[PDB]
Amino acid sequence: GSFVEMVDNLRGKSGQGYYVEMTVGSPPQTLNILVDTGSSNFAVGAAPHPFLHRYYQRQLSSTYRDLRKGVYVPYTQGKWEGELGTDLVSIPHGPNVTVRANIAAITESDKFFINGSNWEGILGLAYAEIARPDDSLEPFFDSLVKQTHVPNLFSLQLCGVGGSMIIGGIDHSLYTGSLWYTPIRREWYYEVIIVRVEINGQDLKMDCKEYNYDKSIVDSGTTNLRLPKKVFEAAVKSIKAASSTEKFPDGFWLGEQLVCWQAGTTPWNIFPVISLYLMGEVTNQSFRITILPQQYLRPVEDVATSQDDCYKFAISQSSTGTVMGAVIMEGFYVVFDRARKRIGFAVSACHVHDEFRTAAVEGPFVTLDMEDCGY
Ligand SMILES: NC1=N[C@](c2ccnc(C(F)(F)F)c2)(c2ccc(F)c(-c3cncnc3)c2)c2cccc(F)c21
Ligand code: NA
Repeated sequence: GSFVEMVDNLRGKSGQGYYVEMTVGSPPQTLNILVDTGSSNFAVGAAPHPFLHRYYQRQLSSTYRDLRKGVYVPYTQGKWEGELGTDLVSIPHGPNVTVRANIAAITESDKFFINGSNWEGILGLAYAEIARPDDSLEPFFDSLVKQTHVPNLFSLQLCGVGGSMIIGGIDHSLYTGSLWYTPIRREWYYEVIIVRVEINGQDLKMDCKEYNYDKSIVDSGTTNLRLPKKVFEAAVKSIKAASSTEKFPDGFWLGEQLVCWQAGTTPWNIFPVISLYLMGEVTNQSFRITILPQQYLRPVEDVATSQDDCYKFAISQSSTGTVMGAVIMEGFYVVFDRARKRIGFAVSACHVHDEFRTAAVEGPFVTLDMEDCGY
């Protein structure tokens, strides 16, 4: 159960998240579970569904304990409902431990499971404040920490699929260069502060609070980089200007349609780099993470369109603040240092580059003219 044995423990389908193998109950029932830093519930399919390969059968587990409490989770894009209980949980390619944890057994859902995603539940890695029904339902990671000697930290290396989730430590073979830390502003979602945004080195010149309206989070459970309306509109204007040698339909910029090029001819050079400057651990100091088009133009695999390489624009508008989703995390080694209330970023071993540009994590940067960038 060493970090080496944890490397390459994630798999996934593009736009459908990354999952880890887990076991639930006694005797153990193997399930694939999506790793979600944007939620705090451990919620698993517990009844048949057209999109489920398998599901949690509580009647077969002697260690199952019913909490006699229902949970109903309607959210913007769908819903899930279930029953709360506790059971024995393990991660075969994770720490060499078995813990007793809360489990929300999903008995009914709407647009939650995805056809052929290969996962049957979600592991919410964020804090109790956002747990459903309320903050009294201890999240999985909290239980893992309380019950074992596992250090209060985990890291994600998402590769654009596969990757690694390292529990209880930092694996140096997963990144190059330096780890730069940004503070966790509040322990609910993994909330952070963006202090500056540049598109091909050009500052968006907005008050930095706009970038964090009403919060900015790091979410492995969201595919896109999602931006507040004002920021999204300025970003699109700037990307369109940089890429103006080619004109795309409005639907492409809305994520409503694909852009396709003859296989291997994607004009990466016409698309700009996006730099997100994150608040440093010291006053008015920041570092930047740079995103290439290979990260924000998400390939859509489809045998029918395979004479071409087709992409969806993976930057979208949000009315609930910035979401640094999978397209941002890909090619960075992201350290969720809960013990030190900070999130670390470093260039990943599976980072993005072509022969002209490389994703980067760079600093420090100084801004003497700064106000508080948070809401
Ligand atoms: N971050 C999130 N996890 C949720 C979510 C919403 C409500 N409850 C949960 C639960 F069950 F984990 F608590 C998760 C989720 C649910 C189902 C999914 F298929 C996916 C997903 C992830 N990656 C790629 N494609 C789809 C995400 C979800 C839905 C909407 C916005 C979000 F930011 C999230
Ligand atoms: Na991708």
